[PDB]
Amino acid sequence: TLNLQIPSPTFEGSTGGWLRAAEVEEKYAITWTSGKEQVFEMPTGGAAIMRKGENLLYLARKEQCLALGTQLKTGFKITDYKIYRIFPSGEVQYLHPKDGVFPEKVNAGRIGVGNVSHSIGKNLNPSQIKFTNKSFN
Amino acid sequence: MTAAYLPSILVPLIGLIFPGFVMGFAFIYIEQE
Amino acid sequence: KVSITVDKDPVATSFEKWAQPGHFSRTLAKGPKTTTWIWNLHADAHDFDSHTSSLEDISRKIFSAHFGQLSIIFLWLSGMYFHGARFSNYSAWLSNPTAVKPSAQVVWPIVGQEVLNGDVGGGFQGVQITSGFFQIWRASGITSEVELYWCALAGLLMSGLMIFAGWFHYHKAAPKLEWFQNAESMLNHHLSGLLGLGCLSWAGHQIHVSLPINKLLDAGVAPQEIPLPHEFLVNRDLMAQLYPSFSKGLVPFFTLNWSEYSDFLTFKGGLNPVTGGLWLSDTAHHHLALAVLFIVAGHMYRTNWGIGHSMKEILEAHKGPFTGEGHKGLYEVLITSWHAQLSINLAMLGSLSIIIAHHMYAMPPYPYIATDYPTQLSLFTHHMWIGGFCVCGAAAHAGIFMVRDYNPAQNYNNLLDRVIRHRDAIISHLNWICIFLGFHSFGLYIHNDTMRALGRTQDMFSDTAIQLKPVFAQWVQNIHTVAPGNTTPNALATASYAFGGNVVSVGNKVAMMPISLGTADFMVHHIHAFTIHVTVLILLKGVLFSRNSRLIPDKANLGFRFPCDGPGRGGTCQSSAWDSVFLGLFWMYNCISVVIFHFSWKMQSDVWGTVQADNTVTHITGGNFAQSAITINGWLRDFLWAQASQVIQSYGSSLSAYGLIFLGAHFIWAFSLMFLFSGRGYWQELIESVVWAHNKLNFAPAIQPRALSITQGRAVGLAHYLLGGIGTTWAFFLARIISVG
Amino acid sequence: SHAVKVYDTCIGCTQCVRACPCDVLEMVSWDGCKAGQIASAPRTEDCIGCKRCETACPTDFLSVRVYLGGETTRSMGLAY
Amino acid sequence: QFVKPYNDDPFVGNLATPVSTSSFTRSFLSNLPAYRSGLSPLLRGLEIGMTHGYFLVGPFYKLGPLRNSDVALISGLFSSIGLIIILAACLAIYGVVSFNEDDNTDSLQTSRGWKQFTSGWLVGSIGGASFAYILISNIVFLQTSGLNLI
Amino acid sequence: FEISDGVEFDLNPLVLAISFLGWSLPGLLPSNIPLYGGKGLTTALFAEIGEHLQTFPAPPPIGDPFWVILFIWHSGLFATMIFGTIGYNGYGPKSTTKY
Amino acid sequence: VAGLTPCKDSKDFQRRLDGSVKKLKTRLAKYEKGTPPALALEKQIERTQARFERYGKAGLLCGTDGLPHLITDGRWSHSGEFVIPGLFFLYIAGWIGWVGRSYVLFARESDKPTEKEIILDVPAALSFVSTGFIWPVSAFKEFTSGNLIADESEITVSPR
Ligand code: CLA
Ligand code: CLA
Ligand code: CLA
Ligand SMILES: CC1=CCCC(C)(C)[C@H]1/C=C/C(C)=C/C=C/C(C)=C/C=C/C=C(C)/C=C/C=C(C)/C=C/C1=C(C)CCCC1(C)C
Ligand SMILES: CC1=C(C/C=C(\C)CCC[C@H](C)CCC[C@H](C)CCCC(C)C)C(=O)c2ccccc2C1=O
Ligand code: SF4
Repeated sequence: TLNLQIPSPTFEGSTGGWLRAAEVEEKYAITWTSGKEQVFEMPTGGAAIMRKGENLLYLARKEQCLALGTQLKTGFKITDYKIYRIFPSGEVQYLHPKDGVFPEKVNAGRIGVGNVSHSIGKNLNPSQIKFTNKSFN
Repeated sequence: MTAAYLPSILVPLIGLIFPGFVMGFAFIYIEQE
Repeated sequence: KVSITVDKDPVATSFEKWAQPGHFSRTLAKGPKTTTWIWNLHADAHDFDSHTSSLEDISRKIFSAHFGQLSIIFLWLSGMYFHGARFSNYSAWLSNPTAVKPSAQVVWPIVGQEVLNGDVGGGFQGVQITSGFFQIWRASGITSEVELYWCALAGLLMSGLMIFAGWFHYHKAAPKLEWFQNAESMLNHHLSGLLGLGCLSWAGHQIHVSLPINKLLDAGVAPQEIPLPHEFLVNRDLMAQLYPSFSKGLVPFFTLNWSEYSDFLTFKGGLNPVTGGLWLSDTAHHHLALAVLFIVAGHMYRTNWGIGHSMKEILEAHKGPFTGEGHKGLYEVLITSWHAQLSINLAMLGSLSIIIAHHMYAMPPYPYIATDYPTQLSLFTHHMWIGGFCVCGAAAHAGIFMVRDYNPAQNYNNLLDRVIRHRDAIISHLNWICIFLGFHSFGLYIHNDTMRALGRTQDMFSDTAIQLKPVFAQWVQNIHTVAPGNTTPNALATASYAFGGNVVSVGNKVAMMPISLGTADFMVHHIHAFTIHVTVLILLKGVLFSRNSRLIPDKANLGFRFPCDGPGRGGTCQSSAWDSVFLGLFWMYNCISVVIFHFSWKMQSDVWGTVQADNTVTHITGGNFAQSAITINGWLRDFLWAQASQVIQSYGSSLSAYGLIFLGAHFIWAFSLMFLFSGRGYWQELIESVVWAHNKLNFAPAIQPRALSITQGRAVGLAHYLLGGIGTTWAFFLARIISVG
Repeated sequence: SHAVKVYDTCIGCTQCVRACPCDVLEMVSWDGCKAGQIASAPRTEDCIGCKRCETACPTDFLSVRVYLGGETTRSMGLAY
Repeated sequence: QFVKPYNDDPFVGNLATPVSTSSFTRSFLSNLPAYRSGLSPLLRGLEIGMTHGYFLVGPFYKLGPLRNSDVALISGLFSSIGLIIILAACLAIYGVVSFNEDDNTDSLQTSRGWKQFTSGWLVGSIGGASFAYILISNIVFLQTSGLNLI
Repeated sequence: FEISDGVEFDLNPLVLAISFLGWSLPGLLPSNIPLYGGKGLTTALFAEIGEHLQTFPAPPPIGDPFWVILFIWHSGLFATMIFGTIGYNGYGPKSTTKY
Repeated sequence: VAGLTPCKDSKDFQRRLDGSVKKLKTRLAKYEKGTPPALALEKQIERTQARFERYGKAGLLCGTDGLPHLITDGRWSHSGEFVIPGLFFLYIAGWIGWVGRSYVLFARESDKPTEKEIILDVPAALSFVSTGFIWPVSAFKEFTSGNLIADESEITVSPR
């Protein structure tokens, strides 16, 4: 779950932040714990100071959230960053560390979506899947 | 009322009224749920 | 402590690495598996920041590269002086500067190219030159080919000294990073020593060599009959004839009785009536005053003795309520990044080149350069192009700094951070102003074209119709015309006769006359504003969005120069600061082309011409600018179609080379569009077919052929576009002006 | 949304998963490759179409393919 | 000091600046008809159209095709009326397309509110253009831009 | 008065008065050049204002000293106004930042 | 004769010669005798006259424009206009291609073919340059021995 009381990384403000589409459609959030007060780069532009402890940050796009997470993981050594998506109804959902472990390493429980049982050369032709419901797979 | 008046009667229509009405109706149609 | 520290024998001079292309780079030292390796070698040859992480190594490489560049420039100068001494008509031009066309290049008679050895004059036939070297030498007081031979020898010796210095300071005594990071000492020495002593030495040369020699030349004495500069130096009586204050000596100087030198140090202003250039007695005073100013300015910074400033203190002290920390961190940024320094210096050098072009035409500084219309046009346009290129390079290296050497930790709530934190406001407002200027500058031309085509000539924006008068420019011109005696009391004439005054004529030909601004001038100036603003928009937008944007939050990781980030997000083509530079170079070409066309037409229609015995001047085009330059049809017909006759009818003449280059530049410009309108997949597939053809004959290169990278295709397209366009204008301008002057 | 697919050629290098600016690809278990892992695309609705996964793929013909389909706010990467 | 986060929200796409959040700026914006409190969407439209149709008559009057004629002012008024009708049509189509028929109680962001706003804007614009026409036709200083005093 | 969301600003008109006097009193320094007449910058500006008020509707013609005097005087006045507000608000009696 | 007139007896060709010589003489009239410009213009006149005379005697045909025209159809009376020149080309070009292909194979069978292609082995390159003088028989020998044309099943091709 997400706690909306976590302080924020004392940013000085920017014109690259979220806009009305965040209040209407979707607003992403990222929470991470920092061992000290470092200076990091906002994905929107500018410098910010992360706090000693938990830090919550709001962004407009999952790519922005994940770019910030990658910066924390590589530049710094913070890997406890969690990403959430918030709708206007208050339907905060959990996305990154989806199963609690990063996707780059296999974990028991996942189900393969979009996997095909041949090489790309075995795809059918559009002439063969024309006027039919067959799939080029 | 002779045919010589038809250009002055029609060119403003075809060139300002027809395009305006077409644009308005097409706007309403394209942005409509 | 500002001190000298070097490493001795850091790099051993050996040809071992000459046979290992790509040695400087880790990815390239492996070898050419494909042809992309060949292009990468050249694209990354001088990117020292990507070869090593050592700022000391980068700084040493840069120092030695500068020495090599200086040696190349000295070789260039020695070549020009030697050609003036051996393959020129300089003595004939000295005898009769207003009748013989300057020439210092001769071609060999091989395939009929000897036609290019036209009848320049003075019993000499060669290639007319438009660089102004003859006038430079005349101002310098050169009156022989022997002196030019000695000039060439000095240039060659300095080129050798510079190449030796580069080798020595890379391989024998390489200074350390502490030596390089002396901004206070370097600025002190440059300002005082380099600039101040350079202009002081030039003032001395003008006072002892140029002034009397040119005085006699203007008096009509023969170059052979004029005495030698050392005769002037050692015969204070001979000099005291021409300038009677040398009988007084240096006592007035040291007693502050400086008025005694008014004979050769004066503030006359205007133009020399005989030569049509600036008074060399004014230039001497100019350079002496500049020497004083620079030597004083070079005593501002702290080096070893407590007295002076620290730029860190100044910058950190300059902050306000709208800027947070202000200029904090900038001193460190500028003493740790060569790219930031290169960007600042390139911007300033290009702006300086543009300023130099404007001034050097309105205030002809050399004897007999103003009536040499080919020289004036060529120099103006040349320096305009150099300025534009330098500005675009400044944008490029600002982007490179932002991607490579920008660190948010060191830049928090300073000016750089605050700019990045409101870049959207800047770019949106600049977008709006660019659109507004485009409309209210080009739609005016379109309105005029439509009104002239409809027969509503009274509805146009013209002097004979609705008027757009540049009242502010005319007001400034009036101020400058009336300044002599009133706001510059001790100046005899106006700084430039372009602001207003009497026509200056040399050899029955206008050297400089007032330039009148009307509706067409208002229009063209606002178009200049539009083009400059759009170029700035492109370059600044790229620089500010180099690191990140709403579209690509992680762009600094992709780098300063990357092709794209894929067909996703709708398409992310040309989203790098490099591509911003690419588009901004297109737009700089647009801007400078319009500027040089404006100069050419305005000067041929309202300044340049021949003055009759009636004192009336008939111009080359004859006033067609006022009533034709208000319509795009006017520009197409009365400027391009009308003035292209000289270059398209140059076959069989000495300008046939200009005609051929006209056509070839058209060819290259069109050839660029193949690279600009196209993509890499098509050419890679065509290469696949061609490689099949080669394989069918049991052979194919071990270096697999590949189509140019996306970035390289864009670069090739831009390079060919610029070469073709600038070459077309080059041939057009030179043919036209050498035919009608 | 864009349609991202994985094929038997996967070798489990995981570079496709690590190259994705979003989180669309994840490693799951498999027996067809030595690494015992195969890429899968559960969150295909977050795909933007950059094809960074395609770039970070070492198999002759890519084991991961992105077929650009219908465009949405997330696919177009519209922060507005 | 003077530039700060917007509404104390560091991550919203805005900055609090003197032009954007000063006392004069806030007072001016909050007192303009588009934002003043208590006005109906109709009254907002009335004031705005009155203000706009006034300035429209001048550009047409003094730079239109029939500006050097004796019918310049009438032509100008007529052309203003045409532009006002076009813009009213734009407002109406924007209202029908953007706002669905849910009732938010005439907040200017509703179908009914925008219909009232566009009706008021049309009425006020035509009225202001007519008022400017009357004033120009009757006062010489406006027909000459002050070149009667010369 | 708030210069921003919550930043207050005094907006003292005595700063304006002091800056005006600081630029104008030096402007009294006379010059015999044609532009000034015999008088100083401020006095010349006053004289031109009166002279061209006598001929009200007609503007001072291009080339009249009025435009140059106006531009120079107002350039200096605005410079002094900026410097005076800087001094009163940053170096003044209630500033917080050490400038 | 084919459809035109011999250039040795054409008033148009003579007029062109006259015009060129008169242009050169007008340019010469403004230069002192014996000066480098006079000598250069005189040499230009001599070269023009020699060129026109040689073109006349060559048997070139000239049209109404007064310029030589080429009959590149195969006629042996005009072989020197396209065919013999083109045979010389084909010889040189086959030489270049044959030696280049030989060097490509030589570098292929080396420790570092790419190094051999960027930094050349100029002794072997000069060897091949020398070999290139009998390229026709050598190339046909390669073809007939089967070392030239590769099989369809040994050349990479894209999928259909
Ligand atoms: C092809 C169709 C077309 C037609 C018939 C016209 C007709 C006209 N144009 Mg032109 N115009 C057109 C296309 C056309 N335009 C295009 C494509 C452009 C863009 C480049 C322009 C740009 C343009 C400009 C910039 C100007 C004109 C003007 C004029 C007027 C001619 C000069 C005059 O003395 O009238 C002027 C005298 C008058 C008394 C004007 C009365 C006009 C009445 C009020 C029209 C009724 C409008 C109607 C109620 C709107 C219905 C909207 C609905 C479709 C949604 C006339 C009304 C001039 C003008 O004065 O326009 C106002 C003018 O300045 N036009
Ligand atoms: C003081 C001048 C200066 C200096 C020291 C540098 C230095 C640098 N620039 Mg450059 N740059 C400059 C001016 C300068 N620039 C200007 C004026 C521009 C604007 C056009 C640029 C735009 C620019 C860009 C956009 C980039 C650089 C880059 C670089 C770096 C590597 C360049 C390289 O490897 O070139 C090696 C040399 C070449 C590749 C040769 C290029 C010459 C081309 C092909 C045209 C030559 C035409 C020539 C005039 C002849 C035409 C006639 C025809 C008939 C043959 C290096 C730090 C690159 C960088 O840092 O990337 C990370 C980079 O991307 N610069
Ligand atoms: C001064 C005159 C001149 C000039 C400057 C050129 C220049 C050129 N010619 Mg040449 N050409 C000329 C006269 C000239 N030609 C004449 C008079 C003829 C008529 C015989 C030809 C016939 C000719 C042909 C048939 C070809 C060229 C090609 C070329 C281009 C590439 C040559 C090459 O890469 O060689 C280096 C050599 C190689 C790369 C080896 C392979 C190619 C050569 C030409 C094969 C030669 C032997 C082969 C068995 C001939 C079979 C020909 C048959 C299929 C018709 C080059 C721009 C080539 C071209 O445009 O390709 C796109 C080309 O194929 N030319
Ligand atoms: C920003 C700035 C800087 C420098 C100083 C400056 C003052 C220029 C300032 C800018 C000021 C500006 C932009 C001022 C513009 C003012 C404008 C456009 C004012 C418009 C006023 C409109 C008026 C009366 C309209 C009157 C309309 C009337 C009765 C209509 C009446 C009628 C109506 C409404 C409908 C029925 C018919 C009837 C009865 C005739
Ligand atoms: C024509 C073309 C090609 C094909 C062109 C290639 C591969 C260039 C190779 C040319 C040869 C190898 C250069 C040498 C020959 C030249 C005649 C010499 C001039 C070049 C040197 C001065 C560097 C691309 O690969 C390409 C890629 C991306 C965008 C546009 C394009 C594009 O337009
Ligand atoms: S990269 Fe290609 S192969 Fe390696 S894991 Fe991702 S998909 Fe499987």
